[PDB]
Amino acid sequence: QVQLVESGGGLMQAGGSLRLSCAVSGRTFSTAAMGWFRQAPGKEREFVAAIRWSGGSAYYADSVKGRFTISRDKAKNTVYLQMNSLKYEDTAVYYCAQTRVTRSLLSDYATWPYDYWGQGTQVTVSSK
Amino acid sequence: QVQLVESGGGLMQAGGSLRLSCAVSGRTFSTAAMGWFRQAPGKEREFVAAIRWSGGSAYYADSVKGRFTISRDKAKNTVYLQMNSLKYEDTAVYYCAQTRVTRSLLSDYATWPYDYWGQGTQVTVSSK
Amino acid sequence: KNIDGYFKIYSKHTPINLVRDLPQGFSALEPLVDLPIGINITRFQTLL
Amino acid sequence: SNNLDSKVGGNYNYLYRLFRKSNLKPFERDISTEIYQAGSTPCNGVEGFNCYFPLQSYGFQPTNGVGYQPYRVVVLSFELLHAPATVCGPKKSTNLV
Ligand SMILES: *[C@@H]1O[C@H](CO)[C@@H](O)[C@H](O)[C@H]1NC(C)=O
Repeated sequence: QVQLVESGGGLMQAGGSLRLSCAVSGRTFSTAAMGWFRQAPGKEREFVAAIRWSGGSAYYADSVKGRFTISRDKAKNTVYLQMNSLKYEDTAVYYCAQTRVTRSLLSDYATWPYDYWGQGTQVTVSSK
Repeated sequence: QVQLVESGGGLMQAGGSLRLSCAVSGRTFSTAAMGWFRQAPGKEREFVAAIRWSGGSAYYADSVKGRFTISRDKAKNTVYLQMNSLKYEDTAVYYCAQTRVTRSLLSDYATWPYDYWGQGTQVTVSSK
Repeated sequence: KNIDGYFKIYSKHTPINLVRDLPQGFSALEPLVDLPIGINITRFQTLL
Repeated sequence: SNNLDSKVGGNYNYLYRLFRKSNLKPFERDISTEIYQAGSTPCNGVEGFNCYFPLQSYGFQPTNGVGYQPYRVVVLSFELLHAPATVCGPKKSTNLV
């Protein structure tokens, strides 16, 4: 059992920056990898970024690559999403997720069902 | 060289019975043991039951044990699979198989590559 | 003694009345402890 | 050990090494978690293309196929050395006459 709490969402102008946090509580020794997903109103959920808990290595979807940085603090039990150069497409509800599952191929974490989800935090990108 | 022809598959309700036959033709003096295997759509092949041609002793996988009876007719050159108390999991294509190989440990026949295969017969177990 | 990888301990307790001089007497030491160690021993130190 | 090492949702506590530069020697134990360099590019402890984590979990669910169900295995290896044989069998007695 773990519970996930997102924070740091809100309004920002296109070309600007935002920092999402997600705090893990419960059986945290069981975290293998973490992910961020997003879902705009009326369109399906979409993988954003994943990080392996040991090692810290990151996988990103093509739409965010070079704009977004996933990172973790093992000590503080928290995953971060540094969103820079915000765009139209970024507007959505963002969910963090945890899996207890070790996959060799980091890319697996794009498609692999996660074990627990946050309630979500809203991001909204203003029109110039 | 031998050829194997399964028969007696089809539709039956869960908790009911079915009898698969498999007729051996070709160099039948060469049969050491026979086996039944099954394969549901989209899952890997699975060992069901084996019989030693001389002696008639039977080995069964745990999933069918006490529900299924393997038996042989040396004279008529045919192996039978008596499927009783049919369940969800039983639904699959069933294959009979022959090996010309004598193994001391009957259990070997669960894991040991057989020499020839039938085309297969479909079994389907209705929902109550 | 350590022979064939067996540590062999032989022991006796006798009441004595001499402080400095090693007491003169005949005693036989009965075996008590045999250890299947197979450990090479070329040195040792006493613990007080 | 399906009854013990499987649970609803899948037990992923049991792992296995998926990649290695060479085969193991008899009774060799490799517990390293070094990022496997599949290609010519050094990984420098960073996963990515041709840079994989060497280990991977087992999917142990109670509903899994017997082939994929967990099995507990103990291998007994009998050391014989130039040292006293200390592991012996029971050597059963008979009545005295
Ligand atoms: C004990 O010491 C000798 C001399 O060094 C050596 O040849 C022998 O291999 C040693 N045996 C053990 C038990 O290590």
